[PDB]
Amino acid sequence: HWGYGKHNGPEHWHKDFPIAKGERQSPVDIDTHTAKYDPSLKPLSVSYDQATSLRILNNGHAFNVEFDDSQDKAVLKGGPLDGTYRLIQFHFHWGSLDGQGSEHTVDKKKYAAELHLVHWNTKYGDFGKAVQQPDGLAVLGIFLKVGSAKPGLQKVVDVLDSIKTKGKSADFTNFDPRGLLPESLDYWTYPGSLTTPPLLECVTWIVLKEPISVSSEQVLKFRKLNFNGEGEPEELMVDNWRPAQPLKNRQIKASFK
Ligand SMILES: Nc1cccc(-c2ccc(S(N)(=O)=O)cc2)c1
Ligand SMILES: Nc1cccc(-c2ccc(S(N)(=O)=O)cc2)c1
Ligand SMILES: [Zn+2]
Repeated sequence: HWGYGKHNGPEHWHKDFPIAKGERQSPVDIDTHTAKYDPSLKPLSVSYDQATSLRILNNGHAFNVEFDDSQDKAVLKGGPLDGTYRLIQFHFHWGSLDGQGSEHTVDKKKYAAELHLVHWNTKYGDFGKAVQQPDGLAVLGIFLKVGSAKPGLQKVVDVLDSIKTKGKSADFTNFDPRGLLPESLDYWTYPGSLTTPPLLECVTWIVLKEPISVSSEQVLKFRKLNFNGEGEPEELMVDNWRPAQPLKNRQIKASFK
């Protein structure tokens, strides 16, 4: 099926998912000089104190740290958003080399990786219903650069050997995603899509201006994961990013001057 190889990668997706060529596809390049400060945008409200992580899953495309989203426990509010969005999972996209890996770019700059914290609008009742709505999801995107280690990432890094291959999962309780955030919550925002099939146009993207730093050793461990299942030829899980898509009729707004 779809993936990130020569024969099933982003340039092929449109054949099964025609929305791939749609009017509000993600990711995009963030042209910092063209993005307009919007003084009406509110500070983001990230409320993760009551988060309940449950499990970590290798799904053959990335790994997901999954949360209990059966109550308002970890929520994103404010910013460009109307209402309350519940954290369901986070995952990353990363490269084979430090010079690539991010999905969004900033003045064409690629970062080593990009963290996506995925939230759904509670007015739609559950995640499956939310992805069918133009304002169904809010994804908080955070860039990763290689430098000093991120101590809050280490618990994630250390469990990866137990979920090496597609379909493997492991208990992953009491993980605090606040340890993955940068200091500043300054952001860019625009209407877009899921960045993998089914590529649904249901996402308010909120991309933080400040990257987090992770160590070379941390990202090297991401790169030891496998796209393949157990007992299949090893294909390293690297370069699981979609490149920038046309902005078309969209404006990127900045929360900051
Ligand atoms: N080589 C090969 C064999 C069988 C199926 C495929 C394949 C399957 C799905 C897609 S896609 N990206 O979903 O359109 C692209 C390629 C590719
Ligand atoms: N299979 C499936 C079903 C529903 C949603 C998704 C999904 C969710 C989030 C994202 S992303 N990478 O955060 O934009 C991409 C795809 C994937
Ligand atoms: Zn993602």
